Amino acid sequence: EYHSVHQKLSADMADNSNLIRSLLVQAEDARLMRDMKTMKNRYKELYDLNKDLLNGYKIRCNNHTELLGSLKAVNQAIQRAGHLRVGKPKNQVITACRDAIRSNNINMLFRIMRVG
Amino acid sequence: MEPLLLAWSYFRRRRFQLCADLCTQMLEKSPCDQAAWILKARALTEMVYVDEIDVDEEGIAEMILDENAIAQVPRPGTSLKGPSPAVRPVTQAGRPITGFLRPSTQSGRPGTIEQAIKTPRTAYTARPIASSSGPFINLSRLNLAKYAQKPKLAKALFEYIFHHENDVKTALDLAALSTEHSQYKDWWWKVQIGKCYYRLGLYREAEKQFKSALKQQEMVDTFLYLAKVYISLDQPLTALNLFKQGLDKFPGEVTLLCGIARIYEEMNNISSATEYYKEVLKQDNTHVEAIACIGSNHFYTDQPEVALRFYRRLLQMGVYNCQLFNNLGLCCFYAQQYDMTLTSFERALSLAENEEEVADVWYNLGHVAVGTGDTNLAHQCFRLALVSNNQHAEAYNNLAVLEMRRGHVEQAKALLQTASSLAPHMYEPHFNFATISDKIGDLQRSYAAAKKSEAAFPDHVDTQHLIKQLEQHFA
Repeated sequence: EYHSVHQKLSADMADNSNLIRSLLVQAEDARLMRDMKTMKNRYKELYDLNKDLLNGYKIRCNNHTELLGSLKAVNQAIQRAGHLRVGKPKNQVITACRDAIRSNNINMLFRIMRVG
Repeated sequence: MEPLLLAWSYFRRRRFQLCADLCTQMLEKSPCDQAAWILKARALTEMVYVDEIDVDEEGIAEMILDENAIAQVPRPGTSLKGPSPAVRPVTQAGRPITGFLRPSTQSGRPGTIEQAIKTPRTAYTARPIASSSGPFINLSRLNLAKYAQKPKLAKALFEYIFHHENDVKTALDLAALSTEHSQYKDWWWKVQIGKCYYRLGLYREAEKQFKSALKQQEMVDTFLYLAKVYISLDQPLTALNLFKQGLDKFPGEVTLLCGIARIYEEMNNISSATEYYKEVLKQDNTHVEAIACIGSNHFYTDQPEVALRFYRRLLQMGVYNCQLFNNLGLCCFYAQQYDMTLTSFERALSLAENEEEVADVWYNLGHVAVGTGDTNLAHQCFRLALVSNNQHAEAYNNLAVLEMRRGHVEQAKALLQTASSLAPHMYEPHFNFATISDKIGDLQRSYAAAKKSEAAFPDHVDTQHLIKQLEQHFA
């Protein structure tokens, strides 16, 4: 779910960034013909979009740091499982857990961390 | 006969109005029928469908306000960002005019937003630039989490949302739910998510999906998609290696060879684009792109008979345009076939669905006339080219040349000033204005015009002699 939320937020922020670049061009145009009502309206819309995008940045960054915490938890758990066994079983358990997580076979992951 | 059957058979035969027309009935008759539902969805989304590969507007904002190329000043010959302007007409400082306008043509790029605004709207794209590049179903009512479970509905629904409604965010939501339903094992959903990304702006996040789709199953579609992605990141030599990899997979694909040739022409080394267009010809021999390009190149490198053959080929294959017939007229006249020359220009003037096409045909008829002599007919043709398209700088320049031939110097000066104001990238109006000024005097205007000529066609000869004489007069 962290993955999905980050994907949706990045999509929305790409949309708003494209909007902002369009508004920058439009404001430069309105300013080149000294049309100040429309220029000021473009600048207002840019201000509002920047506020919304900053809120979006805050929430994305927050979810992203949580995602990094989760990834480190997973990797450190695989390492804690491997570190419990000495010798050739270590990398065996490590690669087994990596393959059991690349296939999202969580039950096999815990099976190989328990006895395997 | 039956409603669903007749509608589906209308769909097979690509009617796309009747199909929907019977499904709308069949849906009013029964509020619970998804076959006719997705059939009407297919019909609606295919009346407007256009493949995403050859839709590369980019626009003004992307051109300046978006920086994605890693290298800022890469070696000349590895970035996208022949006959001289004395033979081949030009569009910018360089970039000679091409055959086969495609809606992905950038043909140079502006430097600043002001320059891009204060120029003609269709001087950097096949279409005028843009800042950003009842209803059957309301997108805010359906729960994409439930249509994602049914792939038979989900695929047509995504095609509808993406190509009909152009709702990239909801399309991406549906495609993400669908891909997670398929456990990331179908290349089609990966390609669609990559397209959603690519037109959202995220290129690397799209290249990831296109690479992961190539790993599933090689298809020409994904190869061309990665080619677009790599060209967007200003990486020609990666796109060429990827194209040769694809040709290693598909040994004789025409779209891949044509993409290689397009990249070689954007990099402007025609000596390989002709080779790859010749490979396309060895494969297709009806390809409008390769035939038009090799024909133009054959015409401008003083071989108009081979170009006339290459364009008579397109005439033989049922192509019926205003461009094709004007081209046939130019070729017939310059290849010295005076029997089929002017009837081609007449068919052109007949087929022209614009006011700029008519102006170009009248311009070329004036060229024919001035090649025949009788400068009055060419005078009339250039004036008609002006009357059709007021912003036609070549007509201004040629009409000013004919005026100064008559004797009216002030008319020629004003017309050359207008031409050089409309198209600064051209070199002939500047050179002629400088020449006439120097003939009468006004060495300041002569310098200001000859320097712009040298800025337009920097390897000219008469411009250099003019500049030397002027700088000598200044001491």
